Amino acid sequence: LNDLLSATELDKIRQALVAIFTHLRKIRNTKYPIQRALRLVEAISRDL
Amino acid sequence: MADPKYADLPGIARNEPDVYETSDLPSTSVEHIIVNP
Amino acid sequence: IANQPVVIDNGSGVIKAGFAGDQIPKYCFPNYVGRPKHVRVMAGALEGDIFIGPKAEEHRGLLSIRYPMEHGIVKDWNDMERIWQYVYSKDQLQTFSEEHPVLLTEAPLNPRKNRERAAEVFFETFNVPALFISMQAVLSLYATGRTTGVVLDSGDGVTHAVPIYEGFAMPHSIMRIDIAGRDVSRFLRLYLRKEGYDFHSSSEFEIVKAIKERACYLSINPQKDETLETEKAQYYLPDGSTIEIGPSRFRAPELLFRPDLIGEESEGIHEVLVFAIQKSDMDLRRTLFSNIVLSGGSTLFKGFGDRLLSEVKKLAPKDVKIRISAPQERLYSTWIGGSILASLDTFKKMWVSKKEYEEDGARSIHRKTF
Amino acid sequence: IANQPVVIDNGSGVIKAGFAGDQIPKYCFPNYVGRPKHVRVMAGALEGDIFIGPKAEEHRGLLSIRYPMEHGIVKDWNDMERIWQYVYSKDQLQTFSEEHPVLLTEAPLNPRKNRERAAEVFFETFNVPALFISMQAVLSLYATGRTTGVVLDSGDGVTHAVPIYEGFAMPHSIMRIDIAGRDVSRFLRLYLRKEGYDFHSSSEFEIVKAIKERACYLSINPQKDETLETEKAQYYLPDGSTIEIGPSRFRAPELLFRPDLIGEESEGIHEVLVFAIQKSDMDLRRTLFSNIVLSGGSTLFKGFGDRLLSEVKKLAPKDVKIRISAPQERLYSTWIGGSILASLDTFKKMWVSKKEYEEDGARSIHRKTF
Ligand SMILES: Nc1ncnc2c1ncn2[C@@H]1O[C@H](COP(=O)(O)OP(=O)(O)O)[C@@H](O)[C@H]1O
Ligand SMILES: Nc1ncnc2c1ncn2[C@@H]1O[C@H](COP(=O)(O)OP(=O)(O)O)[C@@H](O)[C@H]1O
Repeated sequence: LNDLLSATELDKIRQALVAIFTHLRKIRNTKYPIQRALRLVEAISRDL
Repeated sequence: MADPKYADLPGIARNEPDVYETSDLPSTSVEHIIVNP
Repeated sequence: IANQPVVIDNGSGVIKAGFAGDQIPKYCFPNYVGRPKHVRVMAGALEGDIFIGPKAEEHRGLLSIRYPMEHGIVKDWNDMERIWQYVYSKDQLQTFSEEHPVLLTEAPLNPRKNRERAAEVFFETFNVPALFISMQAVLSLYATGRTTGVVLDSGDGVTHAVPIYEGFAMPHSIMRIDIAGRDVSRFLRLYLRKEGYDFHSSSEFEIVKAIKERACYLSINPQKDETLETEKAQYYLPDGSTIEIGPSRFRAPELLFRPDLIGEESEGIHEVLVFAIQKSDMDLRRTLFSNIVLSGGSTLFKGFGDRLLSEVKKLAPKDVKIRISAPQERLYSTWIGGSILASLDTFKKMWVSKKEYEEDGARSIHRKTF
Repeated sequence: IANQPVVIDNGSGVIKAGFAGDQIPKYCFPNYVGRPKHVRVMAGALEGDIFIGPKAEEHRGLLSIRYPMEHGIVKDWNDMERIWQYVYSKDQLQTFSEEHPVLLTEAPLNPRKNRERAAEVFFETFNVPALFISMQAVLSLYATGRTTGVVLDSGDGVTHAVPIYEGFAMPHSIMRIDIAGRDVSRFLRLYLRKEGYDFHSSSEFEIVKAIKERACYLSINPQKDETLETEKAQYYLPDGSTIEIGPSRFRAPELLFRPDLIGEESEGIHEVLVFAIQKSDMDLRRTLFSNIVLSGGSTLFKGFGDRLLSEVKKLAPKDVKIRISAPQERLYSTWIGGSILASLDTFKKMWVSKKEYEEDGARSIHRKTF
């Protein structure tokens, strides 16, 4: 998330989001609430 | 503690032990050579 | 409410009660029924026609005694109503049937109809915010602080042993004998006329209870004490007379170990408990040899423990160390364990709304107790 | 780039593990999960319901054991993940998983689906950097440091014979038998009911397994040894009970060479073993005469290799000197051999990165199989 905290341009921002998504792959290993996950989805939407 | 609690009601194992008990009492060697000649 | 739910030591012989956090069941009294034996005519006498308290067990010759509990199970629900009214007396509570949750006790292997009947009264007569009933065995280990162990209660309703592995009960391994000290008193009455003693009254029965709890004791040697030349000590009767004793002072409690003498087919409390042990795992019994818990008022006897130990010695396995506890309060401890349970915020499943009972009934409680 | 790998010597009965370059497997715990039989309504006891190891062996009573793996083919793959998660326990690892190379074990004559699903676990649920597992017999040879050899493992119910020439196995001369101590103990249970005894519980059966491992050996001439009378030196249970023996001490382990007597079209370890030897080179058998690798812990028997020498004389060649290698860390031999391999800079060529799995996965499994 520090990448978006220090996000500068489209390429860096976009690729940072890509790395973010790859880290988001941990759901199969966490089991976190679907609704809270959706909260995070739109949270990232607001952040973006 | 429950000392005054014991003073109130009479169900206490007075002058008696609370515990009873049944007392005490006193490689793989290798080289299995089938020397066939 | 932010205060103490009603803790009731639903006692077989003697029922007690109090509240959460407290260590004194403030009110203790036997499970009898006190109505009168005669009719007052004189203007200015005592009235009520239904008595509890000391006045009831004062004028025994004037008050008809009717014990309403049978094998730990009452069938005189009207008397239970009146009993709970006495529980609600100004001498006791001055409260309502809605201000606190109700905790009562039980014994297993009973008809669910009892639980039905019970809750029916508890909610048709009362408007209890939360009702719960369970086994004192859990409460017993709570009093001992343990987790596992086998507890045998000896009340005047039913004597039953429960093996316990951290609360994970084994319903296929619990034993329950329906004997009481009441029968031993009756048996004593048999010894009375054997020795020529004319006693048949209900008032006399309580005197025999005093004899039981005082003049009787336990003879450790089974048949060696059976052949002892008695001396027939004499007990000075409270009214002012005196009567001999004889060897019967220890003979009668042996019927609890030889029920076949009266005709009841069983195997003796000791062997019955051993059979309960036999209805379990193999090496977990080894723990139970150390885990021996005593309970019930019908355990207070001079010679009780060591004799029972000898019984166990005959029932002992091949060279296994055995530890036997003996709590002081073999009855009160259960009430205190109930006070501990009532002092829990994790009583969530146990507190049940009255509306829920209206919706389902005792079955809803059966799901919780099962 | 990698970290210190961990060799996981998967014994068919007991899995073992430990970091690279070491001499003793760090962990040694079996392959089964228990779940409690009895439940409770009591508040304050244990939790978990899934235990492996001293927790399970501790309270065997309710935890009903179930072996998830059968001949490598496990059916509780999800539970194996939980098992490996237990390998990542606080008492076990406290390390990470997606940042370290590892090493498990692999026996031959298996469906590829197992390896496929294994890669799915370690590279879908995990993100292990690089990992490659191969044939266990080579690890035993690493422990020997001897080019050619006839490895014969001994799992719980799994056995296989493999000849290897300087790091080269014989795919057309490698055999396998689907049994070891598993049905031997089951057959002992058969003997138990043959003389009236049942040990139907899972834990009870493992106790029987321990008894087998505790008192069993090999006889000389089975039908001729049957002519005597077994005095049956009774052992006494942890429960404290009589334990007879019967021919079990010598007859029951020889079931391996009598599969027809147990119902299986098979011949014998040594039989099919020497047959594959006959399928090998006319010259390499000479080398294998001294190169007889014994492995697997099921092999613990009095005169084990000696009766095997008798089997050698049964399958005698045309008078050529033979020699057997019988070490004492046969189970550990594979773990230590992996540790040797794990202590090699040659794993660079012997590995498969996770990136390779990302690229192909299944194709990397098929193509880069060995
Ligand atoms: N001091 C005593 N000695 C022997 N027995 C006793 C004593 N006090 C009470 N009891 C026995 O306890 C029984 C009363 O049942 P109890 O143990 O009170 O069960 P509960 O508390 O569940 O009513 C009676 O049979 C009586 O004989
Ligand atoms: N005293 C003994 N006699 C025979 N076998 C034994 C003895 N003690 C342990 N074992 C065996 O050790 C073996 C270890 O098997 P396992 O770990 O499954 O081997 P592998 O690593 O070949 O799969 C088990 O099969 C068990 O039966």
